[PDB]
Amino acid sequence: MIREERLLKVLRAPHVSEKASTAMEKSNTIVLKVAKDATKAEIKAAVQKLFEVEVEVVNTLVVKGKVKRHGQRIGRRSDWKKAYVTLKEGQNL
Amino acid sequence: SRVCQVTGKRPVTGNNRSHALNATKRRFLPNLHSHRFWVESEKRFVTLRVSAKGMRVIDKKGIDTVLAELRARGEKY
Amino acid sequence: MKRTFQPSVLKRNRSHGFRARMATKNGRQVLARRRAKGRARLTVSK
Amino acid sequence: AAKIRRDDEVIVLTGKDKGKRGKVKNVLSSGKVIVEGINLVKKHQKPVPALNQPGGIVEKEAAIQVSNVAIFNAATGKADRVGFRFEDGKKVRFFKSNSETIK
Amino acid sequence: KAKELREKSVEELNTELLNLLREQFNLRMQAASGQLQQSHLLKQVRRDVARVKTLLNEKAGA
RNA sequence: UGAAGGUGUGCUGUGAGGCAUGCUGGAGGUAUCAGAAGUGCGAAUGCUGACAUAAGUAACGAUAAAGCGGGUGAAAAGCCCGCUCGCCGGAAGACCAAGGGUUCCUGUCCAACGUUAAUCGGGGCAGGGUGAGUCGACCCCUAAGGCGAGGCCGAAAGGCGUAGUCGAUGGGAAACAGGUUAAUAUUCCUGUACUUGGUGUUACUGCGAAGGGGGGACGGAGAAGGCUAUGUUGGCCGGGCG
RNA sequence: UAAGGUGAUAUGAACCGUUAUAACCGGCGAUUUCCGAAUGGGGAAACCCAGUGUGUUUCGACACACUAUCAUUAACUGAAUCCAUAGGUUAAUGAGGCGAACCGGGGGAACUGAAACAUCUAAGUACCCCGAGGAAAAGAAAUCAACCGAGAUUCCCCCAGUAGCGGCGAGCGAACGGGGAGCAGCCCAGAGCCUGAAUCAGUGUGUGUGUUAGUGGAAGCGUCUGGAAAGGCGCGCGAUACAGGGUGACAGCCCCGUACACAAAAAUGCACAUGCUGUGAGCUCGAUGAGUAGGGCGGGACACGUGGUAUCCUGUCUGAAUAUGGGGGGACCAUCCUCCAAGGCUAAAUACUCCUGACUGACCGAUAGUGAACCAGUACCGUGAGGGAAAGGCGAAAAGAACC
Ligand SMILES: [Cu+]
Ligand SMILES: [Cu+]
Ligand SMILES: [K+]
Ligand SMILES: [K+]
Ligand SMILES: [K+]
Ligand SMILES: [K+]
Ligand SMILES: [K+]
Ligand SMILES: [K+]
Ligand SMILES: [K+]
Ligand SMILES: [K+]
Ligand SMILES: [K+]
Ligand SMILES: [K+]
Ligand SMILES: [K+]
Ligand SMILES: [K+]
Ligand SMILES: [K+]
Ligand SMILES: [K+]
Ligand SMILES: [K+]
Ligand SMILES: [K+]
Ligand SMILES: [K+]
Ligand SMILES: [K+]
Ligand SMILES: [K+]
Ligand SMILES: [K+]
Ligand SMILES: [K+]
Ligand SMILES: [K+]
Ligand SMILES: [K+]
Ligand SMILES: [K+]
Ligand SMILES: [K+]
Ligand SMILES: [K+]
Ligand SMILES: [K+]
Ligand SMILES: [K+]
Ligand SMILES: [K+]
Ligand SMILES: [K+]
Ligand SMILES: [K+]
Ligand SMILES: [Mg+2]
Ligand SMILES: [Mg+2]
Ligand SMILES: [Mg+2]
Ligand SMILES: [Mg+2]
Ligand SMILES: [Mg+2]
Ligand SMILES: [Mg+2]
Ligand SMILES: [Mg+2]
Ligand SMILES: [Mg+2]
Ligand SMILES: [Mg+2]
Ligand SMILES: [Mg+2]
Ligand SMILES: [Mg+2]
Ligand SMILES: [Mg+2]
Ligand SMILES: [Mg+2]
Ligand SMILES: [Mg+2]
Ligand SMILES: [Mg+2]
Ligand SMILES: [Mg+2]
Ligand SMILES: [Mg+2]
Ligand SMILES: [Mg+2]
Ligand SMILES: [Mg+2]
Ligand SMILES: [Mg+2]
Ligand SMILES: [Mg+2]
Ligand SMILES: [Mg+2]
Ligand SMILES: [Mg+2]
Ligand SMILES: [Mg+2]
Ligand SMILES: [Mg+2]
Ligand SMILES: [Mg+2]
Ligand SMILES: [Mg+2]
Ligand SMILES: [Mg+2]
Ligand SMILES: [Mg+2]
Ligand SMILES: [Mg+2]
Ligand SMILES: [Mg+2]
Ligand SMILES: [Mg+2]
Ligand SMILES: [Mg+2]
Ligand SMILES: [Mg+2]
Ligand SMILES: [Mg+2]
Ligand SMILES: [Mg+2]
Ligand SMILES: [Mg+2]
Ligand SMILES: [Mg+2]
Ligand SMILES: [Mg+2]
Ligand SMILES: [Mg+2]
Ligand SMILES: [Mg+2]
Ligand SMILES: [Mg+2]
Ligand SMILES: [Mg+2]
Ligand SMILES: [Mg+2]
Ligand SMILES: [Mg+2]
Ligand SMILES: [Mg+2]
Ligand SMILES: [Mg+2]
Ligand SMILES: [Mg+2]
Ligand SMILES: [Mg+2]
Ligand SMILES: [Mg+2]
Ligand SMILES: [Mg+2]
Ligand SMILES: [Mg+2]
Ligand SMILES: [Mg+2]
Ligand SMILES: [Mg+2]
Ligand SMILES: [Mg+2]
Ligand SMILES: [Mg+2]
Ligand SMILES: [Mg+2]
Ligand SMILES: [Mg+2]
Ligand SMILES: [Mg+2]
Ligand SMILES: [Mg+2]
Ligand SMILES: [Mg+2]
Ligand SMILES: [Mg+2]
Ligand SMILES: [Mg+2]
Ligand SMILES: [Mg+2]
Ligand SMILES: [Mg+2]
Ligand SMILES: [Mg+2]
Ligand SMILES: [Mg+2]
Ligand SMILES: [Mg+2]
Ligand SMILES: [Mg+2]
Repeated sequence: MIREERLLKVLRAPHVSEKASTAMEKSNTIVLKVAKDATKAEIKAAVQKLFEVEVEVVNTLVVKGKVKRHGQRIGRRSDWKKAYVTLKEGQNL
Repeated sequence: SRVCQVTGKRPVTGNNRSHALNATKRRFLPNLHSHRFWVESEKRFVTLRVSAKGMRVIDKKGIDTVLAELRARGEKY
Repeated sequence: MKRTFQPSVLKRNRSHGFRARMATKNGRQVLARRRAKGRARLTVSK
Repeated sequence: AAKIRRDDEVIVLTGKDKGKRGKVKNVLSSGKVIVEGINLVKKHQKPVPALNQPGGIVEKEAAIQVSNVAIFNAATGKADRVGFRFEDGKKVRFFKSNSETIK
Repeated sequence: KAKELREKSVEELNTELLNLLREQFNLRMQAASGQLQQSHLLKQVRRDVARVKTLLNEKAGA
């Protein structure tokens, strides 16, 4: 049992993009920004508990942050974790 | 290390001098020997690495006194 | 023509990395020196 | 504590607006005050298409050094100086000239 | 709010902490989707969570 | 009611110099008599910065090569589309490891970068993009070698090394074809598979290792045979009649 | 403590607060990821992989806590080997790593000078290593002196570039004695009496006195020039405050301060006082540091280079007397004088400054002063150790140039 307090911290935001929208309307898969240290099992439990939908499978990847310039200053955005969450057929989010 | 367990004698440095008095660094080493000492009060032999001077010290003072000194100093044997 | 720098990350880390520096007293004195100088990058360790 | 506070009526001691009176609208941590209608400047405001675009020459108050204004003593009709004292266990300001408690 | 929280028991504090965490998650979702106009609520709930955890630590004798 | 500094002019002393003043400047300067020195520059193939000269000279980086029509645009030899021409093709094609690290795709911009122009770019800016039980790493296992509890040795620092523990470039389970994105795919989708382990039933039953044995497990060269990848031709199917 | 606030670039957005849970300042607390001595094992730092025990579970799993090494002590256990010992397990306590200098110790150059160079010098310097403390070391005469006396150690000024040492070259260079700073003496090598008596160390408790936020803090107007007055001119006022900084040009009286006078819920330094714990105080009788002193051989240290060379240390070989005795007084002997080694503790006067506060300068003022006034040990260079820049100024105020 993953504690609800942990489940409430692992989902960070929906991910909005053309690929995400196509995933939702073609494969019943929603795309999320998730905490960097979240596992697939944690993501699955959090989606099921908080969004109240049944999940088929979770795929994950780590996005490396870009180096950016700002007023001659060089910086680097943080890496983050993206989750493609496939829902069971018939579920709607 | 080349150190006497009884006296603490150890290598010291100094010079070799030639007839023209050229000095070249050298060491003086202790005359160390590993020796099995019969401890009557414990019915056994204890091996110590000791200088010949230390062997004379044991002759004079008795192996029991010397071993008590070693235990007091923390030197294991 | 083949030049002198032929990079390998494994060799870089084994030769000059943080744990190699920590393995000897002379390497910990490199680190002490670079800290006293205030280097932003103490070692090659990436 | 500050001798000049927001809502105070002050008179300008120095500058192009010497002798003018107004009400303190803003006290800035840099030691400056915005005083109603006093230190006016003409800003050439560019139009901003994001919100509405009233791009034009706008008259607006600019901050003035707080040591360049004085509290105005309405009883005497003159600039005054502020002192502090404790009455009923609370710190209050008073006019130096007539020793009367402010507000 | 520390005074009013200090009157509650440990179980009430745990319930309040869980409620604050759910509120923080909902606020996070709204802010991410752009449906949140009162951004100050995020800091408010974060500091409330800190208050509750501090009081739980105080009551645990830590 | 205009300091220092800058730039001119006049006067002045034997000189280093001094005085006055117009303009510029816009806040400092300092007599006298004493006091102290980072107190005076043309040279040191002196040091730093700035700027000349040669000179609008040499060169623009493989002699594989271009021509034209249309588009866009302020502008087109160089970008986009088309037709033609030429060049590589055991590569100048395709795909990895290593190394690099966003260079990838889309929109937008042309200051600087690009040895020319640039509407173009590996350039600027913004957004997007990397989906795995089976691929790889991690992991089990060791080689050379490293470290190394005790230990042995050494003025100190340290050196060597036992039990061990690390260390791949080597040994160790399992996924294929088709489809799909602007950009990922043996990872997503469709279809069809496979491997290892934990639990729980059923049936039968001697299980048990840090120990024993087997196996893993191994060279160079050479010679054939049997094959497949693959190609060629026929047949077949569709199209053609120049 | 407060009428304002949510650090900077840096506007904006959404907000908080105005009489006291806004913000801000100080004391005490809470939280405090990962790497790093790094300590559960490993490792290419910031990662990979566990074991054990408590719980929890929706049977998928989850949370927490322990688990390094060495040293010492204790318990249990336990070989060859009968007693034992070695060995093994567990527990408690401690240690390790970092830091600019100063300090003690273990090792220890060369360039150079000698107008070459080897003795000698540079120099017990540089550097490497070990260890400590707020200081360290040293320290209560087996010391000097000179027949008179002094009286532990340390530091300063003389003595004196003297006496000496020295290929008597280059160079090296005291002491005695004198003036100062500071001053302090004790314990074991042992029993009896008398007893718990000084003295320190630790822990509470109070009183002062600081430190860590803070509070009050005097007195100026008119007029001229000017973009602006604090400047000119005129007339006033404060001063235990005319230190300093700011404000549109130069301000005792505009602002912040300054002299002066006050302030602490909480923590903490110091000095006293007073409790509790350990320690023993005084008298008598004793005892008085042996492989040591001394010697032979080889070195080293002493200003002193073996010299006629005392004295100190000891690698090697030896070896007393022990108070009726022994050490020293610069070869050595006699005499006399003086001290009592071979056990130990000890404040102050002394050394230094990574760091904190205040104040100061005939110190610098952007090629200067730190390498660095500025996002600098950065950019950049190098496999790496390491090397290492350039770059400050609109205005009083952004009023930073609407519109054509
Ligand atoms: Cu040794
Ligand atoms: Cu340790
Ligand atoms: K190497
Ligand atoms: K002249
Ligand atoms: K002139
Ligand atoms: K001038
Ligand atoms: K002068
Ligand atoms: K020159
Ligand atoms: K030219
Ligand atoms: K030309
Ligand atoms: K080029
Ligand atoms: K061109
Ligand atoms: K582009
Ligand atoms: K090996
Ligand atoms: K090995
Ligand atoms: K199974
Ligand atoms: K063979
Ligand atoms: K055919
Ligand atoms: K034809
Ligand atoms: K660790
Ligand atoms: K020499
Ligand atoms: K010479
Ligand atoms: K020579
Ligand atoms: K000479
Ligand atoms: K001298
Ligand atoms: K005036
Ligand atoms: K003012
Ligand atoms: K002033
Ligand atoms: K001598
Ligand atoms: K001797
Ligand atoms: K005598
Ligand atoms: K430098
Ligand atoms: K510099
Ligand atoms: Mg993956
Ligand atoms: Mg970051
Ligand atoms: Mg020498
Ligand atoms: Mg290679
Ligand atoms: Mg000047
Ligand atoms: Mg000047
Ligand atoms: Mg002069
Ligand atoms: Mg000069
Ligand atoms: Mg010049
Ligand atoms: Mg000259
Ligand atoms: Mg030249
Ligand atoms: Mg040139
Ligand atoms: Mg020519
Ligand atoms: Mg020509
Ligand atoms: Mg040409
Ligand atoms: Mg060429
Ligand atoms: Mg070309
Ligand atoms: Mg064309
Ligand atoms: Mg071309
Ligand atoms: Mg073309
Ligand atoms: Mg880029
Ligand atoms: Mg591209
Ligand atoms: Mg160009
Ligand atoms: Mg152009
Ligand atoms: Mg680009
Ligand atoms: Mg899948
Ligand atoms: Mg595989
Ligand atoms: Mg080893
Ligand atoms: Mg060891
Ligand atoms: Mg292994
Ligand atoms: Mg391999
Ligand atoms: Mg591709
Ligand atoms: Mg086997
Ligand atoms: Mg093999
Ligand atoms: Mg073969
Ligand atoms: Mg075939
Ligand atoms: Mg086939
Ligand atoms: Mg470790
Ligand atoms: Mg631990
Ligand atoms: Mg660990
Ligand atoms: Mg392991
Ligand atoms: Mg037995
Ligand atoms: Mg230490
Ligand atoms: Mg010479
Ligand atoms: Mg000397
Ligand atoms: Mg200390
Ligand atoms: Mg001491
Ligand atoms: Mg001592
Ligand atoms: Mg006498
Ligand atoms: Mg004499
Ligand atoms: Mg005050
Ligand atoms: Mg005042
Ligand atoms: Mg005027
Ligand atoms: Mg005035
Ligand atoms: Mg001015
Ligand atoms: Mg001024
Ligand atoms: Mg004695
Ligand atoms: Mg002797
Ligand atoms: Mg002798
Ligand atoms: Mg001798
Ligand atoms: Mg000698
Ligand atoms: Mg003697
Ligand atoms: Mg004598
Ligand atoms: Mg003498
Ligand atoms: Mg002695
Ligand atoms: Mg001091
Ligand atoms: Mg200081
Ligand atoms: Mg400089
Ligand atoms: Mg300048």
